[PDB]
Amino acid sequence: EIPGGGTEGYHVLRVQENSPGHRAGLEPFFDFIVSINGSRLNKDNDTLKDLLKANVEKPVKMLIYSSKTLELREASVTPSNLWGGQGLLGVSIRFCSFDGANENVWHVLEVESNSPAALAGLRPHSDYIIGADTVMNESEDLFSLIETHEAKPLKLYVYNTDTDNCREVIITPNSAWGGEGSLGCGIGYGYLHRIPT
Amino acid sequence: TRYENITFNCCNHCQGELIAL
Ligand SMILES: [Zn+2]
Repeated sequence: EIPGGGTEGYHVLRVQENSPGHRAGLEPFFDFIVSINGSRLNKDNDTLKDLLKANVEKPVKMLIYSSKTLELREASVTPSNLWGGQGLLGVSIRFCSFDGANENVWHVLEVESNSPAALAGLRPHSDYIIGADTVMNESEDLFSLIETHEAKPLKLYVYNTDTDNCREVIITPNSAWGGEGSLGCGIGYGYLHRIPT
Repeated sequence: TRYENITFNCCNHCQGELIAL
């Protein structure tokens, strides 16, 4: 149900709390803006910015694809400069495309007491690692990143199903932690280990 | 643990420049 087709759109990467984007329920990392007021956003150009500007204090209708739910939804958003912060929406985006987006996640399984994972605040079963400050586009890439950060702090971005929020954690892999490996938690990857739909 | 106003710039498909709107 995307008029115009294609998988291009604007990947929402930041949503400031209490912004018009936040009030509309835009979710960082998972949401892709695919149209605004029925205009398909399938090109990297100024259409989105200009339509927001033309509609300051006027509700607009966005069509959004979520890589969390794998569904399209419509959201009403009111661009405004009266909410206290900077920008009409209070979001940051990059032109992108949503096909494959839901696959690059790593499911936190059991977490051992006193492990590097425990210390970082990783939560068994409900946490999903969604990325880091370097590219990870294959199953083994989180494990490679962990290897390359032996005894070094590593920033991970993490979604939690219970709070339904994303956060940043810092983990320091450590092969001398006392138990197996450098992490001390299980990690799942693949169709059984994606964010519950 | 950081939780606020985070930019999750960790997508390998993103092509365009990072824009604040
Ligand atoms: Zn992206």
